[PDB]
Amino acid sequence: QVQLVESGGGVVQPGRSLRLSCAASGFTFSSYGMHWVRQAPGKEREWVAVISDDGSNKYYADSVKGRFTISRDNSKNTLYLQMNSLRVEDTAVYYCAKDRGTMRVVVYDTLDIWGQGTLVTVSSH
Amino acid sequence: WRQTWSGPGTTKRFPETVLARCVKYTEIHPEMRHVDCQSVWDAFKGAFISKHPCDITEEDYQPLMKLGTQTVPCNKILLWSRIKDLAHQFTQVQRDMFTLEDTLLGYLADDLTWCGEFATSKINYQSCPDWRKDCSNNPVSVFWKTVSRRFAEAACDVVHVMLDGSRSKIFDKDSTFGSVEVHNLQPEKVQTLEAWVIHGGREDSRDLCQDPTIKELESIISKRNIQFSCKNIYRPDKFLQCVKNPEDSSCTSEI
Ligand SMILES: [Cl-]
Ligand SMILES: [Mg+2]
Ligand code: NA
Repeated sequence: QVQLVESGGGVVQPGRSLRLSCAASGFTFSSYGMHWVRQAPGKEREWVAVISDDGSNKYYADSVKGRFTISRDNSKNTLYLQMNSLRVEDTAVYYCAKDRGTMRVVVYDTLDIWGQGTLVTVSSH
Repeated sequence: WRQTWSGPGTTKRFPETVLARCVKYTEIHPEMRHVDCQSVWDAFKGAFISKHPCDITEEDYQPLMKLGTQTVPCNKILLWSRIKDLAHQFTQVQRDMFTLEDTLLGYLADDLTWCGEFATSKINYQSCPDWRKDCSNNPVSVFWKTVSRRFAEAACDVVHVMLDGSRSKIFDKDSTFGSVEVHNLQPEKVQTLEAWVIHGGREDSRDLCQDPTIKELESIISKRNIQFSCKNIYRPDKFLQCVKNPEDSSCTSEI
């Protein structure tokens, strides 16, 4: 029963903030690196951010750096993404994903477990 | 054998090389420096000189061990098996992490061979015991077994290991890693062993973390109440750059 459940997606106007949550269960959350990956409808998946098991490593796509913050609560087994200054181009389904390892040293391989994602829509109208 | 052995003899100019590389190391690493390089060579020569090169024990090396005491951050250790070049390149780019061969003692002995004779009190440059064909209790084999046990035993938090994904046995139970190191990782200290399986770089798109020998390593570590993690390095030619540039979009595409 290894599971990731994203929450917090909805419709917001440009300039605003939104916090996503990803609830982990069925594995020792506190021992794994965790990612955010997004996919705009009709477009290829885009890697967003990574956090090491201990939170010492936080890295971000150039496209979100300075606007998004990744964080984790190992006691609540929850990963977060704090998105600020949202842009229309940030519209996408946001997925959390479990690293095979710790990401104390950042080594990119296939991610084993994915959530179902949460759609975030940034639109004026 | 008795006075004629199957293995290469003491490295030419062994005594000069040990002292030379001891001075270069103790200059470059002032946190030590208290160390006397003439004194360490005396402790090292003393371990095997005028002894039978098949009757050497860990105790012979205790003098050397005490003079070479060094605490390496326990949370920054890299173990490795058969992939020597990339392991050492990695600690050259990620300069807070250490292999055995980045410590004073490992640095002294790396790529060197040495032995003596039962009484001649001279170093034997002609031949030295081969582990397989001659005897396991030889100056070189006993040195590496002792320093490797201590190095693994000290490791804490997340320990990494680099393995050669191009070998028939990616994890080799009979390697120093498989025999000594893995059985000296303490679960009271170690949360995770994370393996990096380095692909030969041509075409091996297979998930080598599913190799039967990696499943064996996983079972050993799991039984020690340590978490086993495993990842593939498909592109060794991009590995060092990606470790230092984790936000480069050509690196993250590997997910
Ligand atoms: Cl042992
Ligand atoms: Mg080995
Ligand atoms: Na040392």
